[PDB]
Amino acid sequence: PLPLPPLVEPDASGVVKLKVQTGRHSFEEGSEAASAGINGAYLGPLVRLKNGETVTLSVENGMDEGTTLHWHGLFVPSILDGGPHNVIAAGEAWKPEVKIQQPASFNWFHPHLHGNTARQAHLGIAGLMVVTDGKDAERGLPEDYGVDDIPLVLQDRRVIEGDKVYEPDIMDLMHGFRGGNLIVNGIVSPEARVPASIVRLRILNGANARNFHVRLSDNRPLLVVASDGGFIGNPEPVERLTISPGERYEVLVDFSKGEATDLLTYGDDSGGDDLHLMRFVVDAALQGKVTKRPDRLDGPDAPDEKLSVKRRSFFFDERMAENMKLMMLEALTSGVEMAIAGKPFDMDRIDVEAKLGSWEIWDLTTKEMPHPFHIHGASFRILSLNGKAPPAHQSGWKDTALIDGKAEILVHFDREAVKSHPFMFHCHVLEHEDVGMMAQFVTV
Ligand SMILES: [Cu+2]
Repeated sequence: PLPLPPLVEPDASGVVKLKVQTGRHSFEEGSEAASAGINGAYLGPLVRLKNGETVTLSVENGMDEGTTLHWHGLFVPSILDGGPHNVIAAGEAWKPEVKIQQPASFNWFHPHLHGNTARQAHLGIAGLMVVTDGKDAERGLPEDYGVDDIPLVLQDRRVIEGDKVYEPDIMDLMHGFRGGNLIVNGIVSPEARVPASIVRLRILNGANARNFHVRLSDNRPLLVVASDGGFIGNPEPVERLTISPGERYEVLVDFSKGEATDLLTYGDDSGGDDLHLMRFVVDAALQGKVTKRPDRLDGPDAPDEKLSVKRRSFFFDERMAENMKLMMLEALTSGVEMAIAGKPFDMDRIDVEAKLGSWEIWDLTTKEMPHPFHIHGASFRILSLNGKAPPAHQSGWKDTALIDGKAEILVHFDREAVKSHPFMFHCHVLEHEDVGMMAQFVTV
């Protein structure tokens, strides 16, 4: 059966308790591997927060090494977010108090470290974070958690038995770490039971590097209603949906005809054979609440490029000629280096000074492979992908986007970053970030 992240809401004191810890986890019957998680040995809860409330996010580090949590998609000033400038020491706690005021959205959280992100993420440390405004019923959206509103965290694994679970070699550092065992919510090939009705799937790619390109085995449409930053005004059906690390999409799927169906992904970025992710089976005993599809939601209007006060450009520089020379591991000591802002990430260097509340257009370019861009502490609208306006499903507010050739994005710097606590932007292939494909900004 598909495991469900436990639902956690603020307690009588306004607190959500999150304890990062090591353990062991079974991905498949009969085996177990070393792991780490939040409030358990792998993955974490789904924390549901109401727009307008104040919550204490009480994080305890129950490990023997430092960790952090980045509130990936949450709107906070940088002093309330986690990263390499404010590591939680082994055995210690961090209890930021957040006042939520942002669009309803499906967000998440996970470590964000200097040189160590890939390992801690792959071990399994992550959780989910929904911001709700209580209006989903009025939108016509399924909202019964675990029944017709189901989170799917897509990942991959090289190792499902044993203690040596994340052992990247030089090719993994250069190209990203991938494995052949696909998992959903921590299990190989789970099965979900669903009502014969419209079901909402809240899909996160939580892998180190792998891109998923998902369809159902009978090609039924995936009605995309939201991405990272919330709803789109004109939901779009797609037959196959690309999701890169760090991206989220909420989709509606109609199970009303009662037929079982498999979720599949292309096995690579070149249309390779589909691989099985999971199965959906319809349970006739359930009466599903939502039978009609929504056509219109409360999303943003078209982006306005005239708002931009500066144009920037960044190139995802894999430094292949220099790194292949090295080839002919631990990221920090490997010798491999990459860059997003000209030179590799440097903790003491500020790459960008952005005016607070301002808009900028950023040109993003790749060469050898695609890269998922993520910015902390800001939001963006995709203006173009390879010269073309984005499809509707990719047109709303986003914080993470797969760049493949050229993109142009419209960034809004709406949250404050002080010099002691810069925000960051980076590739979300965790190996690339760990070898330097990361940069830092402050607001001015
Ligand atoms: Cu990358």
